[PDB]
Amino acid sequence: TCPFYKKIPGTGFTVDAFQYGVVEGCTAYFLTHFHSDHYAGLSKHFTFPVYCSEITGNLLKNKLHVQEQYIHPLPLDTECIVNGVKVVLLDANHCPGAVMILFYLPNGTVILHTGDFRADPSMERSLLADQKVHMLYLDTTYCSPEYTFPSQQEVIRFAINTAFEAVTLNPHALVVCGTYSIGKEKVFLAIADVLGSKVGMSQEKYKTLQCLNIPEINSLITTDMCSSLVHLLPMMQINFKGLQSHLKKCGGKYNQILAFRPTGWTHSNKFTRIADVIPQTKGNISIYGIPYSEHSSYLEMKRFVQWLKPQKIIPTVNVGTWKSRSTMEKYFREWKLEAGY
Ligand code: NI
Repeated sequence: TCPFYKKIPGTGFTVDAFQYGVVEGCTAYFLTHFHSDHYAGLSKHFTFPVYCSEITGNLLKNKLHVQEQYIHPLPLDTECIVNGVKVVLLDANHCPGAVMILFYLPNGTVILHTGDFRADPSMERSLLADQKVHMLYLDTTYCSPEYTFPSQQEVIRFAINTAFEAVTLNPHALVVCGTYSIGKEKVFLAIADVLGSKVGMSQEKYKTLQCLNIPEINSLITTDMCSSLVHLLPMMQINFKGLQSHLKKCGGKYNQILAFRPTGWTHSNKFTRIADVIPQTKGNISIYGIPYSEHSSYLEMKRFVQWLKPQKIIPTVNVGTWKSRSTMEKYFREWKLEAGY
């Protein structure tokens, strides 16, 4: 049954709560973003009202075949009413169409649900500034001090300079970028732009990208593998084996691959600065592991919560073991001591 942490007290609302069948007392289902753990259970057979961003609504319609009559898209940074309750959607700095939701409760309580987010100081100057937030439902994916990572921009700059060099040294080289769902599109679009190329990809992935309201999108992507010097493949195919195989299917247009695997965090974040990164090479194939995260580092999360000063915190990630629950509680206590709220 639907956990307490996916229900908003005093409303008929749930968030990201689609895998329990019909939730008793829910008059509206909110969806923060289009990742499968969050939308799990939604299909053409769903017949209740779903609220979400415009981008998320395009993906539900076109990828999950949710009928249009049940989809209610809302604009961002805009005061809206849903079943008698004032709400605002804000940009979550996560994947395309990902949102945080501010609910203004009839009793005067204000609740912020972050969805999945990567905290940034620009959120300290949004509509969140205007009033006191009482409860925070927090994306706690990396809530532990060992989780450090560079900025998105540092990683992108590295990937650009690395690709430009390789293809200038060898213009018959091919750049490949791993992907598995939406997110991290900036990695491949930024590289394709420095090389002055479109990005080539499968039909399925091209369709997904067409849902994301990217301006000038038709000038940036293609299914033509032969005209194109950046290709996308699934993350699991980014190994020497799978890259050699792919190279054999471009029709003798390229003789080399440089590939990127933008991953979350792994054990080599503690030591290696982005400037120190070197690839694994086998013959005419090179693979770079780059830590491109769409979730808050420990320090980014701590700063955000210390600025916001919520009266109560409810975690939404790593909540299934008592050990994680207990550990996260200890960090929230500390954060509250040190900042005095
Ligand atoms: Ni996500």
